[PDB]
Amino acid sequence: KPHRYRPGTVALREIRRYQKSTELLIRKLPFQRLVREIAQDFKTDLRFQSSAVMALQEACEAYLVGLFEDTNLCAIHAKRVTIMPKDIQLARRIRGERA
Amino acid sequence: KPHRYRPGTVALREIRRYQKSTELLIRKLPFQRLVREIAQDFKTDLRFQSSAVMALQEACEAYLVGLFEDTNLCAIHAKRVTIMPKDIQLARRIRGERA
Amino acid sequence: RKRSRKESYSIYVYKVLKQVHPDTGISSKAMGIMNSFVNDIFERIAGEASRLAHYNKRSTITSREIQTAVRLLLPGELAKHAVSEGTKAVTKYTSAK
Amino acid sequence: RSRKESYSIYVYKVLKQVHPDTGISSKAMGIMNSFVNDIFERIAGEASRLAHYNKRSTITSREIQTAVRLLLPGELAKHAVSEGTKAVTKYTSA
Amino acid sequence: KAKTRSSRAGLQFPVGRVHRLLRKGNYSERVGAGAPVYLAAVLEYLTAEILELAGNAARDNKKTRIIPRHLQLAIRNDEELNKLLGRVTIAQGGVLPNIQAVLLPK
Amino acid sequence: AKTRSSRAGLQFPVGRVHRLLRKGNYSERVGAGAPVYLAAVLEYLTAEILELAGNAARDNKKTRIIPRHLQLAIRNDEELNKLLGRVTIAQGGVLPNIQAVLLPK
Amino acid sequence: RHRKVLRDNIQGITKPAIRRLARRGGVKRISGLIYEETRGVLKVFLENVIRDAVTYTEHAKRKTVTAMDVVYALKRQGRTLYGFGG
Amino acid sequence: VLRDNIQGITKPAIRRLARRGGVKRISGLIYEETRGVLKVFLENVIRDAVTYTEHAKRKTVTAMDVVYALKRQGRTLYGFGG
DNA sequence: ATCAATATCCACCTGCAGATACTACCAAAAGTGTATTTGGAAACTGCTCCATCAAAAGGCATGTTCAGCTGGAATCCAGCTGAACATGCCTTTTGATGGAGCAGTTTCCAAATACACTTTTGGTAGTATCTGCAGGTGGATATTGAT
DNA sequence: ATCAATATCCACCTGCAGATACTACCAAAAGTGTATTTGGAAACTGCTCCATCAAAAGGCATGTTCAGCTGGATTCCAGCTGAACATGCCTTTTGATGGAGCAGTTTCCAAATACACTTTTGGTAGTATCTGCAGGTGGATATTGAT
Ligand SMILES: [Mn+2]
Ligand SMILES: [Mn+2]
Ligand SMILES: [Mn+2]
Ligand SMILES: [Mn+2]
Ligand SMILES: [Mn+2]
Ligand SMILES: [Mn+2]
Ligand SMILES: [Mn+2]
Ligand SMILES: [Mn+2]
Ligand SMILES: [Mn+2]
Ligand SMILES: [Mn+2]
Ligand SMILES: [Mn+2]
Ligand SMILES: [Mn+2]
Ligand SMILES: [Mn+2]
Ligand SMILES: [Mn+2]
Repeated sequence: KPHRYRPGTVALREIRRYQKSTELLIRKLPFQRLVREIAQDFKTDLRFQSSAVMALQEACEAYLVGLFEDTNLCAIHAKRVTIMPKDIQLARRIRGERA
Repeated sequence: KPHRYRPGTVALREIRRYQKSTELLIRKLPFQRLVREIAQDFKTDLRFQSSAVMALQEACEAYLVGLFEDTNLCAIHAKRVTIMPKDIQLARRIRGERA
Repeated sequence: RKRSRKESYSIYVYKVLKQVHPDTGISSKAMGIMNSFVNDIFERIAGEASRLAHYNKRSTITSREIQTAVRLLLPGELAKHAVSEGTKAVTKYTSAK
Repeated sequence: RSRKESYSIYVYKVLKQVHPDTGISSKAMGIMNSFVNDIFERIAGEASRLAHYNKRSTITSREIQTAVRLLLPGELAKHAVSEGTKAVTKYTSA
Repeated sequence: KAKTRSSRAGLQFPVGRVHRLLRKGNYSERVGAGAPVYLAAVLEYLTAEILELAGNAARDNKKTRIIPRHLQLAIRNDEELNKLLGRVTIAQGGVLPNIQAVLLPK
Repeated sequence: AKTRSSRAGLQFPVGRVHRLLRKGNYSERVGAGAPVYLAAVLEYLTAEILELAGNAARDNKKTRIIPRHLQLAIRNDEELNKLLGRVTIAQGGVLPNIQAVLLPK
Repeated sequence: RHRKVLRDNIQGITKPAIRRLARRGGVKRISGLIYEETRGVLKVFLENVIRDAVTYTEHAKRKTVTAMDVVYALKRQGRTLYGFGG
Repeated sequence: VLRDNIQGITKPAIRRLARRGGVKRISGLIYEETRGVLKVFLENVIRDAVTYTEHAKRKTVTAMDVVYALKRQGRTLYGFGG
């Protein structure tokens, strides 16, 4: 009796939903901690303008979304609908990020 | 029975042979004809230094060879050993040369 | 103490906006995008003109370098329309004084 | 006529230091020339941006050094920075 | 009474400022008087082109104020602007709706 | 009269590097040490490539470095290969490399 | 005083955050190993940009990374960003 | 015979380029696909080279014209000047 | 097909963040005018090297046959991954506060540019000798593929 | 396993193209020295905004259950593409030969820089008032999935 959408229906609903909006998808405070942690390992006692953190998050999300598009094409090329580590790796190799 | 190598054996021999060498693989004069024809569509009555045509053939062969490597990775990704149009197209799309 | 002047293209972007879409506004973040865009293209054209002069042993960037830089940098139709607007502005400018 | 400057005699000088019994063909010399010109441009260009970003009108060895760090991968940068500092120290003490 | 170089060229974009930016930018030893006129005009024109398409996207979304999203739709839906800005990221621009056909249900 | 190069311990021409920085329109002013530092970096990078390329020549039983040797030296070196990742060496060819899945049996 | 030690913050890039990004990228179905793969790729990307940004900060003799430090770092890696002072 | 110039880029030559690219097996449709790709590459580079020629008020495309064009296209080439 | 559960649409609303408006103010920007300097266009010309020609010669492209083996279609199923749920943590939001450090102003000298003059050197052009290695040989042996 | 057909490799040899060593000539370039100028470090410090704290709350992460349907494995076979070989077409060679036009030199003027002075303007700041649209609600329409 309880209602269930079929597997994939909600996933497509989610694609439409996030492709329509522009808001950042990674939580703000956890992203900022990651930035501070990495920076601190390069150089202690750094401070960050808040806009510097936002510019990193905008760039990071744009990179990843763009990477997932390429990854998706690699999966589909192999006649799959499911993206795997090897799709990401082929995308990065052809991009020349690890060529 | 007369002698025959299995399909693929001679292909692998050729790979080893051309990866060993550095000579240009397109014939010079037909390449030269192609270049002058394309350039004629931008500006008529042009002349070329001989080194200009050679620089174009070096760049063009290096580009195609590099492209064939990426194309080959795309075929292998889809569990084939035969490169196809869709492999070239995927490689060029992920490189950002198109689509 | 006075915090020094930060120049931008905002009032000019805004004027051009009112020419093409008289009743359309623009947010400050969109204006930030537009300002980045103009600086970006400025530098790309100026850089290409710089190289072009240097390649030809010229010490002067004239409207001719700008024009060739525009043709190298912009795709098809944009280049055509930019070139005509550029040429028109220069001929109008010299026809005066 | 005219003169065409290149880095050929200095590349060759360095070749004899590292491999005294090794020669180099003219085509390979051309490649070395392209290499040196390319890296010159990359470093000068980055140093140029650095000075401009910081509202400075002068490119000093400090701009060349930050540029080297930005452009060269890890170990190449370390050794280049070392060689750079070494040459500026020695030049100063003379 | 003094006319601005912009008015003299028939331009909205600032010729004087563009000329000053060319000189301070160390692009060359000298800058001809036509150079910043031509450059200011090209920049103006590209600005016009983007604002035209961005205001249409705003209108298409029933908005009167252009936001970065409208700038991104305008750029990515226009083949030539997409090419010119192909390695550019527009903050808060998002992406074009686009679902690969093979992913749709049968 | 003693050259700035000899003064700095370099084979690469300091005076020329200085003149190229000025004429290049990189900035209004060039400090004295900048061409010295830059000349040193270029000499060192040149030394590193010729070292590896000479080795490549000797490994191919040759005594004269040709373009092929420069390519072998650069592509086999992780850092040089990265620095020159978007560069084409004329007459260099490619590294021997066959994907394992294409090997017989 | 000093702040608590920072560690393991890559895990703050959660599985649903990564799923959301994949959805914006048009992805319908996602293997279980994608999440750790994505974290590694993100960390490399962040490290590279932050490394260049901090290098700009230091050259300016500042102790505060600015938005322009980031913009300049993104520019030189061919990830030009509009909207933060370009 | 009256053949196009792009058709003078032969199947065996394309085969050899693929072999240097590590390719073992080739679909019959690859050859036309490659010619189209080759032509777009040449058009893109030659257009820029000729734009440098014209700017210099020359009638001769030089090696440096080609080298500058390859560089701005992100295909930097060593060995022909610059 | 019917029908039910749920998402999606759109109209309507209200709060407010953020856009707009206006005056005051001012340093820098921009323009006008005059004097002085010079980049590079223009015309002419020498000499590099590009186009074209003939003219074999053989290397290599093309067409054809035959079949090995690859790509793709079809079929099965184990279990990965998506959907839905319960639970409750920790991000978000709001606001305040100390004070790090960025940035603004002014001072001042080490190091820059600018010439003039002198010395050196890299690029050059002939001219002559030299040599690393491509390409050809033979003959050993490794590889491949048929039994 | 054997065995034959080719490919591949090693040693050696020799012609020559391209590398070397030589003298000599010379403009440009690099060094040296002096006089002048100024960029930007140092000092001081105003004032933005960054780190951090608190405190409440609900949006959203986490962890689990369940089973739909995906990916991976297997089998199969039609037909495409590799290998081999017979032709003969056209690329390659090279060597000479006009002559286009690149590039060097000289001339000289429109247009550049430099500078003094005056006017204009865009940026900031200070408050004070509109206004587009985010986000909430409710109810009608659309979509999906079971039967
Ligand atoms: Mn740490
Ligand atoms: Mn002159
Ligand atoms: Mn059969
Ligand atoms: Mn198969
Ligand atoms: Mn303090
Ligand atoms: Mn000499
Ligand atoms: Mn041999
Ligand atoms: Mn000063
Ligand atoms: Mn929980
Ligand atoms: Mn089951
Ligand atoms: Mn399936
Ligand atoms: Mn003539
Ligand atoms: Mn005003
Ligand atoms: Mn709404």
